Amino acid sequence: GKGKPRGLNSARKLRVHRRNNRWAENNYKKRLLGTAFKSSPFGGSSHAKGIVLEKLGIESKQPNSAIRKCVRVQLIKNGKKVTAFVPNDGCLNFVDENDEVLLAGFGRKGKAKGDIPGVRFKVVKVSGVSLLALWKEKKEKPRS
Amino acid sequence: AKVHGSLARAGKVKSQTPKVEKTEKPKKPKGRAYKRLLYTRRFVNVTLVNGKRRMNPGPS
Amino acid sequence: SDAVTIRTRKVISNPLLARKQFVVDVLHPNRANVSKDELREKLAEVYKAEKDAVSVFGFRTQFGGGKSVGFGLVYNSVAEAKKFEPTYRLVRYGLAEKVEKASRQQRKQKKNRDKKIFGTGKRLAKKVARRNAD
Amino acid sequence: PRAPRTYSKTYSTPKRPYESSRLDAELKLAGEFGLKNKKEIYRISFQLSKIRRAARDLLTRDEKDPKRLFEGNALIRRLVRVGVLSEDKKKLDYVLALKVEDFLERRLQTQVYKLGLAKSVHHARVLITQRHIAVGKQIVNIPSFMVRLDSEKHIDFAPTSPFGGARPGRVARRNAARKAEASGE
RNA sequence: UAGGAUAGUGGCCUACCAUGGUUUCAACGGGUAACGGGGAAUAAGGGUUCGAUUCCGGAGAGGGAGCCUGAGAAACGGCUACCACAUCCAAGGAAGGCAGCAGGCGCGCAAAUUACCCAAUCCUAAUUCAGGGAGGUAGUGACAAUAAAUAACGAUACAGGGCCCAUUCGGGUCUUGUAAUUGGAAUGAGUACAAUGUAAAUACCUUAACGAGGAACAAUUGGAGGGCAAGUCUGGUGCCAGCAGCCGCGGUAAUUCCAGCUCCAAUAGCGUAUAUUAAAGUUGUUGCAGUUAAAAAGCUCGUAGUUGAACUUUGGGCCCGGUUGGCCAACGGGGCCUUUCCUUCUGGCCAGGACUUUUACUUUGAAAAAAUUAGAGUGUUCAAAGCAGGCGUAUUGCUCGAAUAU
Repeated sequence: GKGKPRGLNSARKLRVHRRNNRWAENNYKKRLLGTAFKSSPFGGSSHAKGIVLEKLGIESKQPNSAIRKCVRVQLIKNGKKVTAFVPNDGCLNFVDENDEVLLAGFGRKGKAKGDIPGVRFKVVKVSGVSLLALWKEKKEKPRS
Repeated sequence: AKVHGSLARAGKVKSQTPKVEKTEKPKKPKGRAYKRLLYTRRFVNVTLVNGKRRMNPGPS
Repeated sequence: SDAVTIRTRKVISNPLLARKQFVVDVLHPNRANVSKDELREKLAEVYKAEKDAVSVFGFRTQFGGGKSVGFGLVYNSVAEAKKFEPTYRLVRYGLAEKVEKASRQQRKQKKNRDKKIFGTGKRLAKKVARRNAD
Repeated sequence: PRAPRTYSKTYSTPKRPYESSRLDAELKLAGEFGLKNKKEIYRISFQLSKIRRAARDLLTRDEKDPKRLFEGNALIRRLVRVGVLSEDKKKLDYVLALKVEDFLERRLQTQVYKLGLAKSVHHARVLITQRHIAVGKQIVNIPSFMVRLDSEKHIDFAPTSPFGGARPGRVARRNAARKAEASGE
């Protein structure tokens, strides 16, 4: 039969066996250990709002020799310090210290995205005015 | 592990690109009519059959 | 306005609400959306039953126009139309005055202010009139 | 605390977004039948998929199953009535056939192109959506109206709305009123 | 066992007595970023994830507890007390409970009006009338879902492509289009008489009078190395700035950055983040793998667990009712006979007695809430929907429905 019971009264072995073997899945483990609510600097939420402390220049390791312009952000709902990338040609001229930004992930679900060491999140909205519209010059960053 | 790259050259190429203006062009239609504009452009009077078909050639 | 048409479909006699009730199919070719007054006139001179006992409602026109279907009632008297119709249609036809009051919440606030007063309150009114000596 | 109002999606975008064959075949449909979207083809593909799965569900039973007889005859008569399914082909293995062009042929747009009266599928589409042609006395301005058998002999212009009489029309009215101003009084 | 208590059974509680009760078939404890179900998403089959939320059931009114009234409450738009908040005060005292409707603060990625009204649906009362933030109407509303504007048709013009013909000029008609000249028609987007709509309106469906020529009434979002449809065009930058889900671009001719032109894909939508489903035969019952890629316990014994050899009325013969399809076979069904209980008496499948191996499996059926799914009918103008509707003598009326399946 090669490895599993087959008889009609053997559904308990099959249930408990698959229930034991499910723990080797990465997704099932991280969904049933609650990684999202305890670890993973958000609450497991999608976006999170936080306040810029300082501006960083992260050197890209190995290839893509460049200085990726990042910021260090303290989250409002946690107090967790978090490095977040500020994407586009410019845009570190639009973020300033003690503003509020809205961070989203990188679509890599953790796992700092490209050639950037450790930066898991990107900046979406600074001062509520939406970095894409700030970089395409269709919106104006406010006063304070 | 390196965290203090200098931020001075940020926004370099975006700020030193030479600014050009968009050219005023006649309006291309929208919706159904535009698909009709694509349709004759591809199937009815397909012009360049250089090998097979090129939707966007250069100055060939 | 072209001699248009009235049709009454699905007619039921209701002797226990004292009326005829029917669907009104109105062909009005080359004319938008005839009226309600003129439909009551043209049904009162078809049922021969005194327009203030004729009621119409419903009446949304067809897509494209030229036709509109609604509902109609014809009572055996105006005296029974004044006892079986709702008051809003009897306002529409001019058969009861639109009895205006104050607002909803103004009535509710006046009710709540009456809830705090026990009795007629004229004793309380004169007693707080007596308050102005201390 | 009401009753919910149900709805449904009527289309399904395909799984591979960029296949050159499917884009060529769908622009061919959109140019032969004068469509706006690819959603106007995905809707027809949704209709085909639902009809065709229902037909397979009947084909997997035995013949003279009462559900097979009832639902097969009903689905066949509904496909025959709109003229999608032909008259000789009437036995539920022909509705597993019956491609997308058979539904896309029976729209009001293409049928208005066919019965004279429009001289183009784009002129048919604009004619329909601009408060022209009627079926009964009902003006239809839906180019996906999907005419029946017993209604395709009634596609004609409106009794309102010129090309059916009843007035010149506002650009004709204004061009007359500016013809009646400069030359005369 | 007896009592008490209760509306009543009951360790529910008390007295006396006994030592039982659950558990590897997972008790007990822990966690739940857990109210349960009808259902939702995903579409080979099997599954996998979700269900605070329109219906059903439960629970709670800041946390606990106690109680009055009543048929019904351990009620909080009732009371009493304690704790945590919190309001007025003439400082003595008083009053509190928005997880009802609207609104505010806070919280956060995250969510609307301190509007109109009982006209509809229904409920309450002493009741045809009163009341109802239940509920309906409207404002906000790109949460999703339906339909589908942003143009159509000419003619002329050079240019083809076809061809009658070619000794050798070209065009002339069947026209496909590239046209920076041009032409009259057509419509709703809006606005607006009126009418309808409505409790009163707004909107829709109707419709006078206005309202299309590009300065409009002007479609966006993402992309063009591969994956993956679509440039090796031009200028800028020079491992910088930046792009890039992944692989990779950028170090002077960058098809990948920043722009212009062109093109592509979806389109009133499109992109991004996170979660989940398919993909995933990468959780495998269907259906994985285990010599060497991850993984056969060092070895045998061994309990629960799972699994477990063959054997007992088979065959033959007669008869009867059928249901498809061309007298006929076939397909199933039933009664007899072949050594062949039918539980057995009593007097008419009843109904008193006496008893009978027990399960698993399966067919049929009951009893099965709606909504949701599947699905029948039906021209909401189509459609999503809804459960309508269709016909005549349309000045006094006829009728089919509202299936079924899971």
